[PDB]
Amino acid sequence: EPYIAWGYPNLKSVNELIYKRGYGKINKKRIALTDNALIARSLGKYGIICMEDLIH
Amino acid sequence: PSRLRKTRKLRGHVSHGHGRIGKHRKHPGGRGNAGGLHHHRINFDKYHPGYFGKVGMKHYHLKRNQSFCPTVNLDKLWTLVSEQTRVNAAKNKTGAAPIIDVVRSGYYKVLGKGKLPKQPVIVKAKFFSRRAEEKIKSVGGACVLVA
Amino acid sequence: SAHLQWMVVRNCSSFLIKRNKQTYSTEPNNLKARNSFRYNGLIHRKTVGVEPAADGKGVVVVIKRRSGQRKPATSYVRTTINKNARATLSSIRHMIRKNKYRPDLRMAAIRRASAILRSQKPVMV
Amino acid sequence: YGTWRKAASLKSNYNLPMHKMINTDLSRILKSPEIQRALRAPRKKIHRRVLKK
Amino acid sequence: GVDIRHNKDRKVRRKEPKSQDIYLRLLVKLYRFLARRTNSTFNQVVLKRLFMSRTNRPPLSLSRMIRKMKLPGRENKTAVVVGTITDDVRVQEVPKLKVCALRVTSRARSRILRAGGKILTFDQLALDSPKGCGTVLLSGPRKGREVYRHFGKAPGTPHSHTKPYVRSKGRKFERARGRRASRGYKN
Amino acid sequence: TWRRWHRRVNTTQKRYAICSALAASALPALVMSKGHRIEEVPELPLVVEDKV
Amino acid sequence: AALRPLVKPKIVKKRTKKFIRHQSDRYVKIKRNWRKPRGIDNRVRRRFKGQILMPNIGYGSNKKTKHMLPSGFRKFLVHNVKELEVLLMCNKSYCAEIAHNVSSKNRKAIVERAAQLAIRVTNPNARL
RNA sequence: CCCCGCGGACGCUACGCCGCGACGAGUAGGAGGGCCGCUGCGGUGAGCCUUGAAGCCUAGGGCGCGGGCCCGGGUGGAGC
RNA sequence: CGGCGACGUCGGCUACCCACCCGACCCGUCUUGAAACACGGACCAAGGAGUCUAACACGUGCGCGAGUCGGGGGCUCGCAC
RNA sequence: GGGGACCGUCCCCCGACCGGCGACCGGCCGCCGCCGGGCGCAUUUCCACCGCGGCGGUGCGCCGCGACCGGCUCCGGGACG
RNA sequence: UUCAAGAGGGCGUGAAACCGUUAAGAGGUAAACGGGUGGGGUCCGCGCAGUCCGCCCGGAGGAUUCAACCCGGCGGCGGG
Ligand SMILES: [Mg+2]
Ligand SMILES: [Mg+2]
Ligand SMILES: [Mg+2]
Ligand SMILES: [Mg+2]
Ligand SMILES: [Mg+2]
Ligand SMILES: [Mg+2]
Ligand SMILES: [Mg+2]
Ligand SMILES: [Mg+2]
Ligand SMILES: [Mg+2]
Ligand SMILES: [Mg+2]
Ligand SMILES: [Mg+2]
Ligand SMILES: [Mg+2]
Ligand SMILES: [Mg+2]
Ligand SMILES: [Mg+2]
Ligand SMILES: [Mg+2]
Ligand SMILES: [Mg+2]
Ligand SMILES: [Mg+2]
Ligand SMILES: [Mg+2]
Ligand SMILES: [Mg+2]
Ligand SMILES: [Mg+2]
Ligand SMILES: [Mg+2]
Ligand SMILES: [Mg+2]
Repeated sequence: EPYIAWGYPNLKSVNELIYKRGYGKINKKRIALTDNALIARSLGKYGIICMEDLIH
Repeated sequence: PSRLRKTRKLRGHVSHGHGRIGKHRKHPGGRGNAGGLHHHRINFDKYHPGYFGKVGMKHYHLKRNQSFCPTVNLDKLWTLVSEQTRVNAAKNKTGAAPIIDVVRSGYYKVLGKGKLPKQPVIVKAKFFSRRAEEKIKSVGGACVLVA
Repeated sequence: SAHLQWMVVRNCSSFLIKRNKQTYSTEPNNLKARNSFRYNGLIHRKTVGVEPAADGKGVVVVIKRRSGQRKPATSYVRTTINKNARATLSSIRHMIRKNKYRPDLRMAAIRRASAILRSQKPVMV
Repeated sequence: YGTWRKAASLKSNYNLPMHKMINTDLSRILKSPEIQRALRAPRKKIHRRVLKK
Repeated sequence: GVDIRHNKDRKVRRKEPKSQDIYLRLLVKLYRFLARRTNSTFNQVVLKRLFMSRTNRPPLSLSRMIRKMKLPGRENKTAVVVGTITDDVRVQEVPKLKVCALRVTSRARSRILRAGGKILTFDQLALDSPKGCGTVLLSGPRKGREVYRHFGKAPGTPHSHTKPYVRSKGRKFERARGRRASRGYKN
Repeated sequence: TWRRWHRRVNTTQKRYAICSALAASALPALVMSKGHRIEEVPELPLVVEDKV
Repeated sequence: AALRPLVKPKIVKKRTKKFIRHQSDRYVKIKRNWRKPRGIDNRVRRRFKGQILMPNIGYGSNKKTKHMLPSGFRKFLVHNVKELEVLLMCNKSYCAEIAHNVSSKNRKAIVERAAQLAIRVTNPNARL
């Protein structure tokens, strides 16, 4: 607690965090989420295939 | 080659890899195996158990030639003769068995490690072990002693 | 073999010049004069070389014959092309492309021939 | 120095050393149809860094 | 600043043979291409063993190779060893073996060929099976070395059976105090 | 003076080096890379009659 | 006039001054050639502010313009006409220059041949 | 069955080249690389040099993160 | 797309001198702690300190491999090497 | 002790069948390319010159300006729920 | 005189410390130093009307003159 500030994000915070600063850990690399194919290739087996699915 | 050594890489480093605090002094700890019972006791006990003390009977004027008795195992017995000796005996119709004189090959005692191929052989040696004789007789061979 | 001979001379050769963070190779049939497996003019069963003509006009295209690899006296066939620049490049292009003779050196030989012919026309004051 | 078929007749135990690679023609080996049949297709497209807009 | 440690960043492994043998380097070039351009994990194991040091490539005796190739379902398979095949004079009969080795001893080679067997180098193995199909990849005894008798717990500790370093072996060399209960202690 | 000036090499390795040196002296690329001006030499394992 | 390079990118030098040795100003016995300080209390080694800077890898030049002269070429030291020929196919990126020990009679022939081959010489009028 | 065009950049010293991601304090100490430097030997450069070697001097031009190096001018006079 | 260009100006500067603003205590060493009222150091040149032998241990490279090794001796025009 | 026979390897041969002419080579052919000489002697081909010519690449001797596009960032208006 | 005495009997070369003189600059916080600029100076740049070269178009000129064929030489590839 002395080291963190936390709270309850709303929908708009989740959108802007994923859209502006969203990077994926793809093959241990920090890859910018520029295309939906990056999400669908690693998380498509869970039904998550787009930035909207990830945000949801 | 002196160009491949640490002394070339230690030029410019004041302590030459031996530290500033403890330095490189002449003989801290003694010379040779000094203090093997006092301040190097842990090293001597840890890596050289049995180092101190006497065990057994001393024998003056040991002549190693008297106890010279090289040994050969059964698994290498057939290497002392040529392969032709072996294959001729195997395809031999009669019961003739080749003679292997291990003394000629430079061994005195025949030990019994391993197994023999199933064909009789006459083995000449100074000494045999109990199991070596047992296995030679198992394949139909004979043990004959020489002096 | 070319690969085996390359592992012997890739760093130990009398034609090897290592200087100024650069590496050059000066054997006769090396287009681009670089120390490389592809451009080495000694280790291959078929090599292409382009040299200036002895009289100072035209180029000499030397190619390695297939049969006598161990016989260096007869291993190289040299021809002299002393026509205009465009037809000279066409002859070298047809030598390499049409014959399927070492087609990875086609532009290297064409560029070298252009450099040789340009060096033979008179200098500019 | 002998052949690989027969040992040297003037050195009494010497025989020519063996090859650990019989065919050193690397380009011929790689281009052989049996090698080429087992290969996956080359990945010759360069994927440069994408500027995150 | 980032709260990380950098003492394990650099993985310590052979990325290439330390040897300058140009024939080994050529078939490293061959199997570096095979490992990259195929999906066979056999090529990856063979390539990493080509990098390996000699103590990591122990010799494989003829008896051990025969025994491992005599296991059920391994008939008509190529025994591949990245190292030397060594003759064993403790075996009397050599079956028909197809083997690929980095080196084969002169006497082991003569025995294999008389049996009707076949010997391949690693470039011939690449042509015969680029993906390493139908092979039995074998290794010599890695810990069959004298150094491993001295490795382990120290000899002067209880329940340790590790060989000590002694210049000579005899009743006067490291057998009294710490070796028997009659002289101090045993452990 | 007792600096161990001399080295002993195995006879099998010394024989090996002779075989490698002889084999390399039969390849024109390797001999020219030594710089031996063998360009008009008729054949590189160059053998002459015994009259020499 | 002068032979142009193939491309002339802007060359960026992270540092232009030299890294002088610590305290080489105060003494003649200490040359300006850089020596890494290793004293226990040495404030240059400890990197105190306002001190003499220490070379590190971060000052490395861009690999595209490294060893590149202001003209855009890269020099190659030649000693005779034969070594000049190796730059025939590197005209637009490498410039020859004649070694200091080459005589005036022979460096005339190097300059004449280089003009024929369109090879740039950094010191063409050097002994005349 | 490409052919009114007969043609089509570079590359791959594989010990090379290319791409992507993260990271970068350091005494004692360890390791690697050094196309950093000195002297001598085996090879090699159909190397350099009295039309000027070594060495030295230099408000001269530069290269390299750096160790250092190259080049111009002067002096020098025989080797590098 | 504009201006400007030879006996005055154009570009350059790592390098020479000078000025200004900010920063800046003298290195080496022992030390928990050195700028120390702790010691050595007036200055410059040249010289100057982990070496060789033997013996172990482990790692690595090479050859051969249940073997391996001629190192002592001998034979080979006794000898430029 | 000699001389034999046998076995194992070898070194040459007398011949055929099998896989290949290969990175061990020649002769014939077939295709292709280059070179030399003829012929072709002009709407072809080539050579050099001029245009303040165009289309490409590179780049402006020096000093500067503008425009739009994109990345990052700090701000400001206006409107909606 | 000598090639040279800027080789003159402890005389090849002739560094640094240190000193004299000349030239330029500066000077009340001892000097010296790092970063950033500015001014001056010495030099450098064949600086001073500013690259180059591929194709095409037009203009005016020259020519061992081009393609296709024939002869010869030489290669490359293939052939039960
Ligand atoms: Mg340190
Ligand atoms: Mg010191
Ligand atoms: Mg202490
Ligand atoms: Mg006590
Ligand atoms: Mg760290
Ligand atoms: Mg610099
Ligand atoms: Mg100084
Ligand atoms: Mg401290
Ligand atoms: Mg960091
Ligand atoms: Mg660090
Ligand atoms: Mg002290
Ligand atoms: Mg104290
Ligand atoms: Mg201090
Ligand atoms: Mg005090
Ligand atoms: Mg005092
Ligand atoms: Mg004291
Ligand atoms: Mg004092
Ligand atoms: Mg003193
Ligand atoms: Mg000194
Ligand atoms: Mg003089
Ligand atoms: Mg004098
Ligand atoms: Mg003065």
